[PDB]
Amino acid sequence: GSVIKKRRKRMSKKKHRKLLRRTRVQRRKLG
Amino acid sequence: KKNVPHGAAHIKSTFNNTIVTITDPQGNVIAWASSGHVGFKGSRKSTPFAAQLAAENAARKAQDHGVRKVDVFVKGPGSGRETAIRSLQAAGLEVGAISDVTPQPHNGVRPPNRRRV
Amino acid sequence: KCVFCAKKDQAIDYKDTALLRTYISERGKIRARRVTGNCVQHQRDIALAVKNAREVALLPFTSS
Amino acid sequence: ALTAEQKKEILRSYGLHETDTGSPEAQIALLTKRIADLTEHLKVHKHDHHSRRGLLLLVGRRRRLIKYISQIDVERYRSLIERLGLR
Amino acid sequence: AIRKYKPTTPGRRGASVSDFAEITRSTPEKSLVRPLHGRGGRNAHGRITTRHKGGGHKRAYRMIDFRRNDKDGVNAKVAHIEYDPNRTARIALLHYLDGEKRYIIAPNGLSQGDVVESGANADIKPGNNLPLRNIPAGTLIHAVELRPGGGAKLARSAGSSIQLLGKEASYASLRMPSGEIRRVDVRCRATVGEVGNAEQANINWGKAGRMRWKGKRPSVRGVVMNPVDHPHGGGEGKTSGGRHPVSPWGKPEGRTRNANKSSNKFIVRRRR
Amino acid sequence: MRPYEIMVILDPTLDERTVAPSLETFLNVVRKDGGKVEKVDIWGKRRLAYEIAKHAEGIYVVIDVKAAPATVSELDRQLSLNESVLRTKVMRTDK
RNA sequence: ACUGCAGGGGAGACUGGAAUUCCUGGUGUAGCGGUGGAAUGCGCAGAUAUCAGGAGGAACACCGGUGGCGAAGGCGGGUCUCUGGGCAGUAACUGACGCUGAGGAGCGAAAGCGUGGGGAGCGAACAGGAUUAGAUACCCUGGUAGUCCACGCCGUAAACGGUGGGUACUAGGUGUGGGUUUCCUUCCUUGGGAUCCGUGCCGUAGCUAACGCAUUAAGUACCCCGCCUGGGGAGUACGGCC
Ligand SMILES: [Mg+2]
Ligand SMILES: [Mg+2]
Ligand SMILES: [Mg+2]
Ligand SMILES: [Mg+2]
Ligand SMILES: [Mg+2]
Ligand SMILES: [Mg+2]
Ligand SMILES: [Mg+2]
Ligand SMILES: [Mg+2]
Ligand SMILES: [Mg+2]
Ligand SMILES: [Mg+2]
Ligand SMILES: [Mg+2]
Ligand SMILES: [Mg+2]
Ligand SMILES: [Mg+2]
Ligand SMILES: [Mg+2]
Ligand SMILES: [Mg+2]
Ligand SMILES: [Mg+2]
Ligand SMILES: [Mg+2]
Ligand SMILES: [Mg+2]
Ligand SMILES: [Mg+2]
Ligand SMILES: [Mg+2]
Ligand SMILES: [Mg+2]
Ligand SMILES: [Mg+2]
Ligand SMILES: [Mg+2]
Ligand SMILES: [Mg+2]
Ligand SMILES: [Mg+2]
Ligand SMILES: [Mg+2]
Ligand SMILES: [Mg+2]
Ligand SMILES: [Mg+2]
Ligand SMILES: [Mg+2]
Ligand SMILES: [Mg+2]
Ligand SMILES: [Mg+2]
Ligand SMILES: [Mg+2]
Ligand SMILES: [Mg+2]
Ligand SMILES: [Mg+2]
Ligand SMILES: [Zn+2]
Repeated sequence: GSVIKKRRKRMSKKKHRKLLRRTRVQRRKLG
Repeated sequence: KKNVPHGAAHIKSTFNNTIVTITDPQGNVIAWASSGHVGFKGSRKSTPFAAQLAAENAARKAQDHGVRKVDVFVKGPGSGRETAIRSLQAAGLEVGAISDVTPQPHNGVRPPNRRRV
Repeated sequence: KCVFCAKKDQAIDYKDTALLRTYISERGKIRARRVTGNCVQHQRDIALAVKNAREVALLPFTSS
Repeated sequence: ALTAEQKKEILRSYGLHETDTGSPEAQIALLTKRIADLTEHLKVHKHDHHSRRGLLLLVGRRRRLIKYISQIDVERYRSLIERLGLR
Repeated sequence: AIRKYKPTTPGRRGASVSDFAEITRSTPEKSLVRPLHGRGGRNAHGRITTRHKGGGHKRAYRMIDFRRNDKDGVNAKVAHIEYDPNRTARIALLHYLDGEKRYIIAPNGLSQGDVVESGANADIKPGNNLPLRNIPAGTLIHAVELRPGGGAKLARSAGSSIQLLGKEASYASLRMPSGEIRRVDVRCRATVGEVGNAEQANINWGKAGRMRWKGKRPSVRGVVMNPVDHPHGGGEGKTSGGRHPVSPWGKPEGRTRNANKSSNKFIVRRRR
Repeated sequence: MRPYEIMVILDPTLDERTVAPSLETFLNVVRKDGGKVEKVDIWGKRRLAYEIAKHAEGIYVVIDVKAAPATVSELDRQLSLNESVLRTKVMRTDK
C-alpha cells in the first residue's frame, strides 16, 4: 500500500494549491 | 433516362451504419439506399440485417436505372461488410471485382481521446 | 543468409527499382527483417531506397 | 571538420618535433581550432544545444590541459598563451 | 530590429523604435524627391473630410517606381536602402546599368549592392519584377498591380505579401494579406518577395506627442460628445451611447462595400 | 567539390531531341565555377507511379555532377524553378 | 594522432505522400451522426455518401524491434548543408595531465507565461444533451486556450532502473547491436573460436527483512559527492533568492 503515502502528500499539496488560488490577490499579494 | 450497364458499389460500413452507393465507373452516384433509408433507427442500423436490407434496396434501385454488372469498393470496420456484398449478389448484380478502400492514415490527424467507458 | 552480406559491392540505390521490387509487398508495404532475412544496416539501406524511390515516383506510395 | 591536411598545418606550427601530436601544446592548438570553428557553427544555428555541449566539453578539456602545462613549465605556458590568445 | 528605450521618462516607459539597421545614406536622392505639404485632412473645399490629421513632421516625397515597365532586360544594382517617411516600408535606390536612378519598395533580402532584374526572363529573386505569367504559383510576391500597366497597388506596406495561388487560363488567383482571394490579369506584374521592414508593426509609440509627430491628431470618442455633435452623445454620467454603435454621421456598423461593385467577378472569397 | 547524383523528372510534353541543350543551358552555370559533370544520362519517357503535377508520364534524367555544395544548390534551385521539371532529387554518392 | 565503423545525436533550409477538415463544382436523395440506449447536433435551402479539383495545418503508416543514438530530458517521411558524441584497430605521440566535486553554471518532458505568426485534427475551460437522488463527472454534440512555429521565460515530472559518478575483481548459459582478429578459405558458411564496447533474459557464489539483485550487482573493496535520522504539522509558515 505504498500509494497511500502518495495520496496523503497529494491531498496536502492539493489543499495548499487551493489556498494559494483562493489567495493570489491582495488577500495574499499585499502580504 | 440515364442508362449505364456497368457500375461501382461503394460500401461504407461504420460501427453505427452502412451506406451503399451505386455509381458509374466514372464515379457519379445513381442509387444510394442506406441503412436508415431502409426502416431502421438508432443502434439497429449497425446490424448486419440492416446492412443486407440497405444493400438489397440499393441494388434494386440501381437495377431500375439499368446496372447488371457492379464492382465493389468496401471500406469501414463494420459488421455489414459481407452481408452487404452477398445482398448485392443475390439482388441481381454481378459482383465483378472486389477491393478494399478503407483509408489508412500515414499517422496524420491526431485521433480523438479514448472513451473512458 | 542476408543477401547483401553474402554478395558484395552491390550498392543499394533507389535507381535499382527492379531490385527494389522485392522487399516491397504487393500492397506497397516495406517488408520486415523477419521476412526478408536481412540485417539491420541493409534493412535501413533498403528502407531508405524504397522511400526515395517513392518520392521520385519510381515506386508507388499506395498501390493494390 | 579538421581534415588531416588541415590539422597538419598547425601540427607543424604548434607541435614540437615533426611527429609530436599529443603534447600539451598540440592539444591546445587543435582544441582551440575546433572551438573557433564550432563557435562559428554556433553563431549560425543559435539553438544547436547538443553541439554547444560538445563545445563546452572541448572547453573544459582545454582548460585542464592549460592548467597542466602551466604547472609543468611556465615559459612554454607563456609562449603558447601569447601565440594562441588567452583572456 | 526593434530597439526599446529605457524607462528614463514616463513618455518613453514602454516606447520602442526601429533601430534603422537596414538603412544606409540617411539622405534621399535629390533628383528623385518632390515637395509635399500637409493637408490637415482637408479636401479642395477647405473642409475636414478625414478627421484626425494635421501637424506632423514636414515630409518630402520620393518617387517610387510602382510601374517597373520600361526597363525589362536592363539590370539594376541596389545602391542604397533608405528611410522613407511616406510609407512604412523602406525604399531601395537602384542604379540601372543604363544610368537611370530609381526608387522601389525594399523587400526582405535586398541588401545594398545586389542585382535586380526585370521582365519575363528575370530570376525569381526578391526585388525582381516579372509578370504573374512568369511568376510560378505559390511564391510570395508584393507590389502587384490590379490592371496591366496600372502600377503596383497590392501588398506594398511593410511585411505585406501576396502568395500566387494559381494561374488557370488568363487570370492569376492570389491571396491578399487581408486573407482575401482575388483574381487579377496574368499580365499584371509583381515583384517577387515579401515587403521588408516587417517588424515595424511591433513599434510601441510611447507618448501622444510621437503620434502627433507622425501627423495623427487627437480623436474624441462619440460618447463624450453632445447629442448635437454625435449620435452617441448625451447622457448624464457616462453612457455606452444610447443606441447601437454608429459613425458620427449615423451610419450603422456593417458592410460598406458596394454589393454590386464591378470587381465582385474577380473577388473569389472575401477576407475572414 | 563533392560528388552529387541528381535525378530530374521533366515534363513528357517536350521532345527527346531538345532535352540535351535545355540541360546544357543549366549545367553551364555549374561549369562556370569549377564544377564538372560526368554523365548526363537521359532515360527518356517513363511512366511514373503516382500522378505528379497533372502528368502521369515523366522524362528521367540522371546528372552526376562533381561540384561545390553552393553550386549544386544553385542548380537545384534553377531547375526546380523552371517550368520544364516536375521533380528533383539530389543525393551524394560519396560517404 | 591515424585508419576504419554504426547510429531516429543536434541545428538550418527545401521538399514528399497517405489521411482528417474546409471550399468550389459533378452526381444523387432523406437521411446522417452518435450511444449501453438515446438526445443535443448536422440535412432536406440539398446533408451523409461518391467523383474531380483546390486551400491549409499537424503527424510522419509499412521500415519499426525486445533495436539504435543522446549526459539526462529526449530523437525517425525524404534530400542537402553545418555539426556533437561514441566504438574498434595501429602503437605514431604526451607522459598521471586522472576521479569526484561543496558552492556555481549549463541543459532540462509536459503543462504554463510573454510577443508575433499559424490553427487541420484534437481539446482543459465553457455550453447543450444524456445518465443520475444529485452529476459541477465518466458517455455524446459542439468547442476556447493550448497543442504547431520563431524568439525569450519557466526549471518542474512515477525527470524511475524509484539503483550518483569512477575503478578493480568475483561461475556460467542464452539472445541481440557496433567493431577487430585466427581454423576447414574457397569446405564460402558468410558457419566455429577469441577479444573490445554496448544492450536484454536466466542463473552460481555472495548479499537481502523479504521481494529479489546477481560481471549492466542491490556481491567483494577503495575514492569523492548528494541525501536520511518516527509519522503528521510540512516541503508548509517566516525570512531571503529567482
Ligand atoms: Mg503487502
Ligand atoms: Mg550503411
Ligand atoms: Mg473656395
Ligand atoms: Mg481616426
Ligand atoms: Mg460633456
Ligand atoms: Mg458645434
Ligand atoms: Mg442625433
Ligand atoms: Mg455622457
Ligand atoms: Mg449613470
Ligand atoms: Mg542527425
Ligand atoms: Mg488530399
Ligand atoms: Mg476551415
Ligand atoms: Mg456539394
Ligand atoms: Mg463531399
Ligand atoms: Mg617520453
Ligand atoms: Mg551542486
Ligand atoms: Mg535551460
Ligand atoms: Mg510546451
Ligand atoms: Mg505561447
Ligand atoms: Mg492565461
Ligand atoms: Mg498568440
Ligand atoms: Mg468532450
Ligand atoms: Mg455538461
Ligand atoms: Mg526551427
Ligand atoms: Mg522534485
Ligand atoms: Mg522518462
Ligand atoms: Mg528522487
Ligand atoms: Mg558504484
Ligand atoms: Mg555485455
Ligand atoms: Mg537473476
Ligand atoms: Mg539492500
Ligand atoms: Mg517528527
Ligand atoms: Mg514553498
Ligand atoms: Mg516568502
Ligand atoms: Zn546484410
